[PDB]
Amino acid sequence: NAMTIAVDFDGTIVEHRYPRIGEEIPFAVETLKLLQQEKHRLILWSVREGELLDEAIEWCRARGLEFYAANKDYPEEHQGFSRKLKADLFIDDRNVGGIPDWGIIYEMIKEKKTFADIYSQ
Amino acid sequence: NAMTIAVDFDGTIVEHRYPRIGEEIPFAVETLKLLQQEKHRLILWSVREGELLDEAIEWCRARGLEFYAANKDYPEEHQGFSRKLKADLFIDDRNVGGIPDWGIIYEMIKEKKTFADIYSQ
Ligand SMILES: [Mg+2]
Ligand SMILES: [Mg+2]
Repeated sequence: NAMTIAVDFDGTIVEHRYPRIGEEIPFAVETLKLLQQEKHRLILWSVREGELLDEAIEWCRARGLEFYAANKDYPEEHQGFSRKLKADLFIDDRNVGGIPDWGIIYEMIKEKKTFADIYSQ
Repeated sequence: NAMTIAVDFDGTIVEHRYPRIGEEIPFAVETLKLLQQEKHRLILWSVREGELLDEAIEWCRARGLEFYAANKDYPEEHQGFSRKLKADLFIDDRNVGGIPDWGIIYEMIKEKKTFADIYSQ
C-alpha cells in the first residue's frame, strides 16, 4: 500500500549526461515528492558511488528531494544483506519497455495500473 | 546492440513462491535462451543470496539456462564497483507498470520497442 520505491538517477530523474548531470526530466522531482507525500519511501538506486553519488544527492536536496536512503535498503546498512535492493518497485529508464513520463508513472502507482491497463480503452 | 540484461528470478522467471521456487512463467527459460542465442548476456539479479541463490541457479541450469553471472557484473567481481549492476536492461516483475509476458519482452528487445510502440496501432 505504502511502498519502497527504488528510483534510478541518470535517464530517469535527469537527462543522461553522466558523469555530468542533465536537465530534469519534466515533473520528475515534483512527482517523486508527491509520492513521498503519499507515504512511499524513495531510495536512490544508481551505479553512482562516491562523489558522483554525492553530486546526485545534493542536486536532489537542492530541489527539496531527500531520499529514505541511497543505494542501501535503509540509511545505515553485513546483516540481512542482499546486493539487490529489497524495494517493492523499480523506476528505471533501462527497464525493459522503457519508462513513460512521470504523469503515467504516477497514475500507475496511484491507481495500481500496468502499462496494459493504461493503454487498454 | 548485443546487451547485458539483468533478469529477476521470483515473479519473473517463476511464479513468486519465495523461499520456495514457483512454476515457470510461460516461455521464460526458452525466451531467455533465445536471447543468449542472439548474443545478449544474462545476469541473474535477485535478492536471493547463499543457498537460496544456489537453488535458483541450479533450477535454471537443469533447464539448460546458464548465466553470464549472478548478482555480479562479471563472474569473478573492490575495483570498478557499484552495488547496482551496470546492466543495459532490467527485466523485473517489480518494474513500474509491471512486466508483460515473455512474447512481448522478446519483441521489445528484438525490435527495439517501448510499451508505447507495442500498444500504438
Ligand atoms: Mg538510467
Ligand atoms: Mg520478482
